[PDB]
Amino acid sequence: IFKVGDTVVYPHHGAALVEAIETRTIKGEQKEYLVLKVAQGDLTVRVPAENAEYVGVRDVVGQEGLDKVFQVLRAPHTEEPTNWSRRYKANLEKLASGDVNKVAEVVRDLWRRDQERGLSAGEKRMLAKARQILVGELALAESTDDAKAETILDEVLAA
Amino acid sequence: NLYRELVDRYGEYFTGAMGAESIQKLIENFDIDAEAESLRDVIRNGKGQKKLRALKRLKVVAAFQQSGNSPMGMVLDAVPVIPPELRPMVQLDGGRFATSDLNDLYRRVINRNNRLKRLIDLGAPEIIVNNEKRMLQESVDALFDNGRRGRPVTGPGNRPLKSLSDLLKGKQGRFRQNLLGKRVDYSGRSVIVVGPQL
Amino acid sequence: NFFDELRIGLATAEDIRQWSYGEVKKPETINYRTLKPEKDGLFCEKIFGPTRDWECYCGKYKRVRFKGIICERCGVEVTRAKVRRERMGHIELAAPVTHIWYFKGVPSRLGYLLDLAPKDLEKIIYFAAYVITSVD
Amino acid sequence: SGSMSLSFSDPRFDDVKAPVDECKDKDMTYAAPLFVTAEFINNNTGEIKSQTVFMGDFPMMTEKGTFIINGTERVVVSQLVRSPGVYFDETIDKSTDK
Amino acid sequence: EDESEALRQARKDAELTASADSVRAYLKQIGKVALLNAEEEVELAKRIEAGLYATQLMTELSERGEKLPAAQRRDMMWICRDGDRAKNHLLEANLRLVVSLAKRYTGRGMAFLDLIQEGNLGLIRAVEKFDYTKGYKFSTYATWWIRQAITRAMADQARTIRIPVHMVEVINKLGRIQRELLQDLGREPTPEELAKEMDITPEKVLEIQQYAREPISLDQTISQLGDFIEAVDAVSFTLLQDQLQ
Amino acid sequence: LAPRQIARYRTDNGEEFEVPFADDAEIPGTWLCRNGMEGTLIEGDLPEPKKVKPPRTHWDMLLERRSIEELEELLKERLELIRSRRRG
Amino acid sequence: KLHHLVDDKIHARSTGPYSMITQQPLGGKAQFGGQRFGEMECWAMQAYG
Amino acid sequence: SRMERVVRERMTTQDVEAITPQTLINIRPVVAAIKEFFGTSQLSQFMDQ
DNA sequence: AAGTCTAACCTATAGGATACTTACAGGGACACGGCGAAT
RNA sequence: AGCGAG
DNA sequence: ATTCGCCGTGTCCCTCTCGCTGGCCTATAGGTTAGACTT
Ligand SMILES: [Zn+2]
Repeated sequence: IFKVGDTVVYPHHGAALVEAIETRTIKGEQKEYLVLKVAQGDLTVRVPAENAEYVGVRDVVGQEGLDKVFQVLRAPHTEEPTNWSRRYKANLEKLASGDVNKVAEVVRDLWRRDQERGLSAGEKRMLAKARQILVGELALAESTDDAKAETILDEVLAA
Repeated sequence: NLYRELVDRYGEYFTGAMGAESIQKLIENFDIDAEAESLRDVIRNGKGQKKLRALKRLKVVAAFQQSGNSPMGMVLDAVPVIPPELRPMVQLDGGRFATSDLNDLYRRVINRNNRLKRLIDLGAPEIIVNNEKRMLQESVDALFDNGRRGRPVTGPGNRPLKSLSDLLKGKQGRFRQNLLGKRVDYSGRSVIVVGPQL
Repeated sequence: NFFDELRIGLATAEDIRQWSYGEVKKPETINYRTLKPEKDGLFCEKIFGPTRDWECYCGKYKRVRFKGIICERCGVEVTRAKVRRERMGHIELAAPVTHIWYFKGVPSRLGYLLDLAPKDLEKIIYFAAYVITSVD
Repeated sequence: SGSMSLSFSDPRFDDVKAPVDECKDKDMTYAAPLFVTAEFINNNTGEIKSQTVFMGDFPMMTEKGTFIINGTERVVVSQLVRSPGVYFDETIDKSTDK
Repeated sequence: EDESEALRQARKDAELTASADSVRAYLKQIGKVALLNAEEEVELAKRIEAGLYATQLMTELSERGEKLPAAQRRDMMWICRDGDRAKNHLLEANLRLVVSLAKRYTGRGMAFLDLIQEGNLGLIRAVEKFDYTKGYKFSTYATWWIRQAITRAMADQARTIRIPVHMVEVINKLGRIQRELLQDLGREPTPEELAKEMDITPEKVLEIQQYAREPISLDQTISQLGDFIEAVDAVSFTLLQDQLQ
Repeated sequence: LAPRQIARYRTDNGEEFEVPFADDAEIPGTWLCRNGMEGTLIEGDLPEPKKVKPPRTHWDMLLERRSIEELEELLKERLELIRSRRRG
Repeated sequence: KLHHLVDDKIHARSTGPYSMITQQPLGGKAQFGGQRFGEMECWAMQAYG
Repeated sequence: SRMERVVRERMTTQDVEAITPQTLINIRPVVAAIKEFFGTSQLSQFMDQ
């Protein structure tokens, strides 16, 4: 699944690091829990290797995904009605899904609508959080000075 | 359910009611003189614990009968509001307003009253209006006398809020604290020592 | 001082509205910022009286010469600040309510007068059973 | 449901934030941050979530046995209570002297 | 043991008790009533709208209208009564749900039963404006309206000091942000953090905090506080008027 | 004191009512008395109160979200159902 | 030397702060306050005539 | 115990796999108790010295 | 300086649609109610 | 909550 | 089964005075209100 020190994408948390796979003989079987660490508060997760793919253990997308999401965020004309509830729930679901393209589409939409008027309080926090995770995975895929990563993200997003 | 059967079959020619309004209607359609005469007759021909109960109830009713005070004043349609300065609202410390407890009780009565008025106006099933009337009843009870019925309405800290009655009972009430003994000006105190040359 | 008698007695609703100088409607005590009692609230000046001597809500009246006059826009009678200590309010109940003392105090004077019993009275008044006002 | 569980372990205490005299002067409450290992476990699939959670500023007994709250000095007085248990008490009833 | 009879006679005898707890009492007032079926609720709403249209048609034709037939009049009056009883039954079915969602704001501000009745009012408004043309669950639409009503009533009746609804909104917003900021950082957030968070000058947070303050009952103990709450000038003014004399 | 008089009204339940003002003022058309509801003069002016239409009513709520034709259809359906119930 | 020194005990009042619910004088050395002429004292005065 | 009550209430509202021990834990009960115990209690007596 | 004349701000009302159905001492005294003989 | 006089 | 006479049990108001110290989210119409020029 992964060796020691690999980089892993575990949504909705995003980037994480694996250190080992301790096989906890609990339940009479050595549960190959891949010990994993995150960056938010150094939380530790023990994911069974038997169902690692089920819980969402995966890798950062290659540059093909990067160019695909570049095209996705370049695309205008994403419409929306007057209300707020529809987009709020939609972006909640698509951010909880641990996807790269849809998070980019929703963050682009929210960026442009904020730049137009300025919406609310908590949606600014969600915009920030989405931008942070996108920058983190971009730096992870490119290893490109995450401050530089967010600067270039802003540059391409502004277009 | 039996009440519903009785009314929906023979609602006419007999009147039923619930709550304080029912009691007020009952008092209205009642002659004090008839009850007093009946009590006089029973004591004239009664005996035993029946006699004692007759004597007690005769006292209660004859209190109204002998005097000009009718009992209709027992059921309240309007409730009075003690003036504001007996019900303080003053800022203190860091300008933090610090009212008394009567404001909460009066506010609860007002809240129940406004909600009840609206509800009747809109038109709701008898269940909810009965519930609101019950709320108003227990709130007026707490206002007039907290702890006397139901549960002691407790403000923050689970402390029973002072009601208008509470300002009478016990030491802290008005009578024993600020009428039969009051602090006085032109006064002082100090420790004492023997003054034998005096 | 000319005192001779304290004839306490039951106060009918008519007397309650007779005392009242107004009628508090809403449960509003004091404004959030200007720290002024509301209108038709539990402290409203028009009901009880001016919180400041020789003033009114809108404040167009401040001199003492026109004492005993109630303003137009805000309708506050120009009197002493201490008159609030005496003037009394009242509230109109949508539905009648029973005085707690006579109902619950042992022996229940209401029950004895109406020949009813304490638990029975508790049931009828607090909306737990029905009672027949009359029948022909 | 029981499909998930939460647990705690390893209560650890950090060094005192400010020295006793300092807290007594500047109104600070002489205390130590309290940290505990919180573990959230999913039973339906099997997961662990280990964290070092901050559980407040636990006041700390000074060397002289007095707490310092808001600069002021306070003492927690030992209380006396009736031990939980079983109590057999005998009483003589005057109705029949038994 | 179901039809053990005795076992149900005990239940019936237990149903006829005094009971003084109002929250328990209302728990049993809705106790007698049951739940509802979505499609049944659709038909209920249909009957409600039909009876409503019937009564308004009566009111419109009441002026310079027509002498309606006895059968037609009877049937339309019956439809109107059926609609009223239908909405009563619908509300009776929904009391359980509104109680179940109103139990989540207890322990604060006002009485739980008070929350219940304000939620009941919100429920009446929800049925007042319920649209079943798409045919979705009534409860999901309702929750928004009941929560709206109870939040309104909480805001209007929370404190002895009346504050506008906008201020209730900014205050509970301030409290929520304060709580989560403490949860994340663990240090008391400075007022400037909130000032920049909402994009305001360094005063709004102070005013909002001062408004958020709860009054302290003069009744207290340690003895109530009311006792300990506070002739040169009066004598002086009389003397000065005389001095002018 | 200042030249002062008393303005006259009457509340709806008969009781003739009265509140003081100064002579130099407009004796207003309307006043909320001590009894607790609005009243007007028996003197002239008659400012034609002209009450506003109610805030809201259940019918208009159904109006902005429904029309006449489908409600007519529901009414007819109920009518024929009840007709079958009574006579068949 | 016990901590009951007179300088913390002595007190007089001639006109000081008054409460607001009732206009009686306050009570306590921290304020001016008076001295509670309670009920037993009133019985003594009645007894003297 | 109040902590446990509030977190057990929380687990129903929060969706699984979208929660972290930070989210589960709201200190407000515990500290309040401590703050409410040391100040305003019958045993956390003001030091008399 | 109040009397206009000008230009904002603030708030009671209202409105949005997955799903979710039963909270949280002691003492004396009197009045409301068990146990037994009589008609 | 603690304390002084009886 | 009701009457009357006994017991029996449950629920409630009272037990000194006086000091001192400290401690959700908008959308909109109408009400309301800030500032400024003036003869
Ligand atoms: Zn005025």
